[PDB]
Amino acid sequence: MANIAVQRIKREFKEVLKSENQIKVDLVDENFTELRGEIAGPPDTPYEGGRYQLEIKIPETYPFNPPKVRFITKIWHPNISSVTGAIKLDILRDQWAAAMTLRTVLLSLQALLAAAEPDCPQDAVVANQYKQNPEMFKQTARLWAHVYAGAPVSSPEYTKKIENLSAMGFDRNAVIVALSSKSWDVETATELLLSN
Amino acid sequence: MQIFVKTLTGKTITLEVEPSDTIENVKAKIQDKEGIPPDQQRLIFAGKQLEDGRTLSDYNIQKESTLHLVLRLRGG
Amino acid sequence: MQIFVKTLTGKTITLEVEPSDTIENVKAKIQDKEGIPPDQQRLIFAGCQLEDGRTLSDYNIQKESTLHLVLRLRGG
Amino acid sequence: MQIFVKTLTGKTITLEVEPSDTIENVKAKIQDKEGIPPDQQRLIFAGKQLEDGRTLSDYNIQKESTLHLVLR
Amino acid sequence: DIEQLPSYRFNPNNHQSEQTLCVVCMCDFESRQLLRVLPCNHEFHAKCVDKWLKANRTCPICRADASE
Ligand SMILES: *C1=CC(=O)N(CCN2C(=O)C=C(*)C2=O)C1=O
Ligand SMILES: [Zn+2]
Ligand SMILES: [Zn+2]
Repeated sequence: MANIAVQRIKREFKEVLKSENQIKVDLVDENFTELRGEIAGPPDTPYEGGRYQLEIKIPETYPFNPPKVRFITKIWHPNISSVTGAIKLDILRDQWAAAMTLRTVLLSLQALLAAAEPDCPQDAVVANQYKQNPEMFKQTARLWAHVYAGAPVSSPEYTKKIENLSAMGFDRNAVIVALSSKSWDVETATELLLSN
Repeated sequence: MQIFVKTLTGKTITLEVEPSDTIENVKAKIQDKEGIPPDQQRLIFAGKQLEDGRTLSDYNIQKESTLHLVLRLRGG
Repeated sequence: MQIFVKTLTGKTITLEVEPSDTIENVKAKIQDKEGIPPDQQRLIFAGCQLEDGRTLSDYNIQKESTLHLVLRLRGG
Repeated sequence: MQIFVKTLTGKTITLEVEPSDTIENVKAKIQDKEGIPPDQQRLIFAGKQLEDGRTLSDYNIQKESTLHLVLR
Repeated sequence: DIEQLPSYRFNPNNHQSEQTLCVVCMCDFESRQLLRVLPCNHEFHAKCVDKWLKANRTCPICRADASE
């Protein structure tokens, strides 16, 4: 049986033209192998008000094997690498099923943003912070949502720490990474930034 | 009260319920028309996933809204 | 930053890495120092065999940590 | 599951096939994708030349292994 | 991995089956096409769902096992 990946993707696009803005898939170029997804941060989460971009690649065996999906937009979440955007989600691995679609995949991502599993993490540092300091995690995720995903607001006590550290001559993204990973303790963030 | 759920055949089905109905109710009615156990059923509405014990009144599901069905997922 | 990679024989390798480096990037550095195809490398740390797509920071591997390097059937 | 097959040129080629697939399978199955006669074709994995009588399971070519082609 | 699962050629006039679509390829069942019924009662193009079952033991809609 022939690889129906391009046909199956094209069929998914013709289906999504019948509906109602939570999610979207777009072509990146003339190549149906490579798509661009976007989800909205789910309400009542720190991602609320963010728009998260997804790099979607469709293997040629699709839909018999899952699409490869990654966060392009940076995000702070136990099951997504704060560095690469790599997602650990069972429907993108051992638990794919052929009846799934990109639509149901992105909805599933939205669901994951609201249902962290910190005990089996993609990002141990975020997972630890999620368990040890739930308040600090919520603020860190909202700040990442604001800085990187267009979310409305984030906490001024955290962004003041970013400003003082960047004034010393460190790049904001490096400052943000350092403070977030050191639980917003300026002393140890500064040491990480200074280290070579 | 008639609401819609877009199912795992990509299609939308029509459900007769009331706002008084639990999500467990809505999920059970969906296994009627589609063959997916409640266990594997997960209902998302407007980016919010729906927990069994609440009601379409709790979640504020009215008129002809669409819920979205997905297989259960687990971050790992 | 520096991490250390220890083999079962006892030899420790020192690498310069960044927390941002993927495990695959790390295996690549082990090849550049020891000639070992990444195909054949298994890296273990804190009860976990590390996965190529995750980074050192993804595993919370900080400076001066020591990873275990176990090898594979080269013969076949 | 699926496994990779590195050219003589350098292009690394993807194949989804079954462990039951005999080595003779893979010579012609590879030839269909972009290849030339299988009789010329030679396959190496884990240091071993792969005999066209044996099969993928016999050599325990697992999911996401990489095969290398050379020419006789 | 070879299943005696029920298989029947689709007939759009003798359509005693609930499903009209194969969710693996997302094309309708068409006349004279061989369909396959899994133990969970889900139906697909046999060519589709047989491919899925070569590498998976599970129903690609509801995840029910397709062997026991
Ligand atoms: C989900 C949670 C969990 O712990 N595991 C597997 C066990 N495991 C470790 O403890 C470290 C790496 C690893 O895979 C899950 O799948
Ligand atoms: Zn089909
Ligand atoms: Zn089923």
